[PDB]
Amino acid sequence: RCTTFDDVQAPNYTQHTSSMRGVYYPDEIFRSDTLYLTQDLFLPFYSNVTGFHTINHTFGNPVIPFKDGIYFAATEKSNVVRGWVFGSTMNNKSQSVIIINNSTNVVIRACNFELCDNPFFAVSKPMGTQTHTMIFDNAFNCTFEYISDAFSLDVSEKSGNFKHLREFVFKNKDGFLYVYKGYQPIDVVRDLPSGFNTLKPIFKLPLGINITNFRAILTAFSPIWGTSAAAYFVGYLKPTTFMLKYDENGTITDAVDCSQNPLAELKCSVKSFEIDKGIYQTSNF
Amino acid sequence: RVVPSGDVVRFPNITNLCPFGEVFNATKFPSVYAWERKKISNCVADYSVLYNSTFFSTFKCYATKLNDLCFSNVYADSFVVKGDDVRQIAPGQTGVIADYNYKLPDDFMGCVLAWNTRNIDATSTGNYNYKYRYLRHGKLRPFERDISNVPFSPDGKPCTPPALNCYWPLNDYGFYTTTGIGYQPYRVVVLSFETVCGPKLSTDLIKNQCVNFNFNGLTGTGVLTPSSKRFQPFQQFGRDVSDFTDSVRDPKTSEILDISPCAFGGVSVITPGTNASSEVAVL
Amino acid sequence: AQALNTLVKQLSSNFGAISSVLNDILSRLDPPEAEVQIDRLITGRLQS
Ligand SMILES: *[C@@H]1O[C@H](CO)[C@@H](O[C@@H]2O[C@H](CO)[C@@H](O[C@@H]3O[C@H](CO)[C@@H](O)[C@H](O)[C@@H]3O)[C@H](O)[C@H]2NC(C)=O)[C@H](O)[C@H]1NC(C)=O
Ligand SMILES: *[C@@H]1O[C@H](CO)[C@@H](O)[C@H](O)[C@H]1NC(C)=O
Ligand SMILES: *[C@@H]1O[C@H](CO)[C@@H](O)[C@H](O)[C@H]1NC(C)=O
Repeated sequence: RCTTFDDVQAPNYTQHTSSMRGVYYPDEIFRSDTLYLTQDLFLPFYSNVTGFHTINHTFGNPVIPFKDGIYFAATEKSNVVRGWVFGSTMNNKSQSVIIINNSTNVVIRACNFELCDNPFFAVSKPMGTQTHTMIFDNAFNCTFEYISDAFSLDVSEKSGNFKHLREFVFKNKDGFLYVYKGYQPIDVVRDLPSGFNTLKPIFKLPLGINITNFRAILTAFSPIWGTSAAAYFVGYLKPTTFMLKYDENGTITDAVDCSQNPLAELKCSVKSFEIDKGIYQTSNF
Repeated sequence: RVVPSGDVVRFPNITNLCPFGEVFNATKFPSVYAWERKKISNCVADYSVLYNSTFFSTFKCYATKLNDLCFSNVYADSFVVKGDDVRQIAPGQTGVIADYNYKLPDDFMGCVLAWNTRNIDATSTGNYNYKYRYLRHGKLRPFERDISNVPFSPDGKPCTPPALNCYWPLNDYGFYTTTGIGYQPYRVVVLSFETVCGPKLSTDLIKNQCVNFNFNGLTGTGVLTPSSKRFQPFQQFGRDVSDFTDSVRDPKTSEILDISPCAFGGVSVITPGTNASSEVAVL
Repeated sequence: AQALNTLVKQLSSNFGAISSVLNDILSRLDPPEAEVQIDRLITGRLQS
């Protein structure tokens, strides 16, 4: 049922420098003892991002631009951002995709949904279970439906520091939406932790919709619905050149963007982290 | 050169040549922007039934691309185009079918199968009830469907029909019986190529020999033996410090293998002279 | 090291063919689509 809230505020806009975010395995190629240079749709280093502090009245999910693909991050204590509407018009007017994790399954469909003006998870706050997926009411002219394998996530309101960091990357290619998953344990007071974390392929999704906007479905919390504490971001994937240092097991252990600063544009020419002292010809201007 | 000895055909579990009524048996095809999706999965298919029907007449693949099949699911896509828009059903090639109605993937490429429907799907006033997108605020990416049954804003501003100077997203084709071939309705099945495999059998792992091999996404000749490489579960195969694959996770039984090439090299001849002798020894 | 790797990386040059792979051009394309792009990659690699 398409319902609204009592108050929807704007986030705190707290700025942060994303240090080492967005890295994933592009391919299925194993390589080892190697150092590989590529461009793909990557989140760049040192990127200025904004902190969407969703706290108890603030509810940030308007039309947000996707345009090729996005990076997502979320330090989570209450596991709030667990859904995403993808599409163009964000109304019951074009074909859209509702990807939700409804605490039991990952439910993905590709239809012309009766899209509400408020994408939320109608979840009871003192216990953390979802009453209804109040994002659509029904669907029309579908092309896809899937339910994942079953597990359970505690999504009630929690206090303290953020214990869960989930890393998500969404991309449009050949019909196949590719959604990749990253995770680490954290103990987080403010905007984001610095550090390195990869992503791995999980989903290959022939959804077939014109993917030009996204509305990240949040989780509503009220025992008139509200929310609770979650720090989550929006980043943009750009066709930038990365180095991909592989260890002996084939784990991506480090990466270097070429387009940050003239130090790291030099690294992509030398193909190393170690660069001797001197002058090196790099590409023309 | 060492001439190889053996065949290595390794695949996950095998089904038969399945019948596909979505390929050659469907009678009415809907519009192209709302193109009907039916798929093909888990069948060793040749799509000889594209040729083998009395419902089609063109028989062309975009036709050596018919056997272009050892990959994921094929989508037999059902729609009626016009003769001037037969040309735009292509990987890329952004015309009024490809840019806004029906864009095709480009890893592998299937078959576009049209049929003469001058007498059934047309009329002498133009069977205008079939329509197509010609201009939309946003281009399709490959393998997408557009079911916007909506009066359209031609520039992104609130100008929707039935307001003045506000355009519809749908032109008429002009399916006339009184015109030539360029304006005829053509029932088109496209096999969108984006799990089936054409040459899909199962043979023995002829290890430690110069063999041939055909895998899930890997062909070639060489030497096969188990490997110790720490493959990730999301990693199909390995490559060397160069850029040809020398290690593979087995498509049938997941055993991590090595692929060395077959042995080869040069030949010398060591002779002491024809005046000296007539025997030689080769290196 | 350089003169081997430059000789290595010019294997992967398309030279106007649809790919730098002589067996895709062999197997995937038409036999008229093949010999057009076989004859490109040889003359490319020969003078490389
Ligand atoms: C790639 O991953 C493998 C795991 O599959 C790593 O092998 C394991 O690495 C650990 C840590 O180096 C080894 O543990 C060590 O054991 C010795 C022996 O008692 C001990 O003295 C050390 O304090 C440490 O606990 C483990 O033995 C080793 N596995 C085997 C079978 O030897 C490998 O290190 C990874 N590759 C790289 C480059 O790190
Ligand atoms: C990031 O952009 C915001 C604009 O809202 C700006 O206020 C902030 O200073 C920028 N960050 C840095 C480190 O300059
Ligand atoms: C063959 O070798 C002998 C060695 O002394 C030499 O005398 C002879 O002339 C040679 N044969 C010819 C045809 O020159």
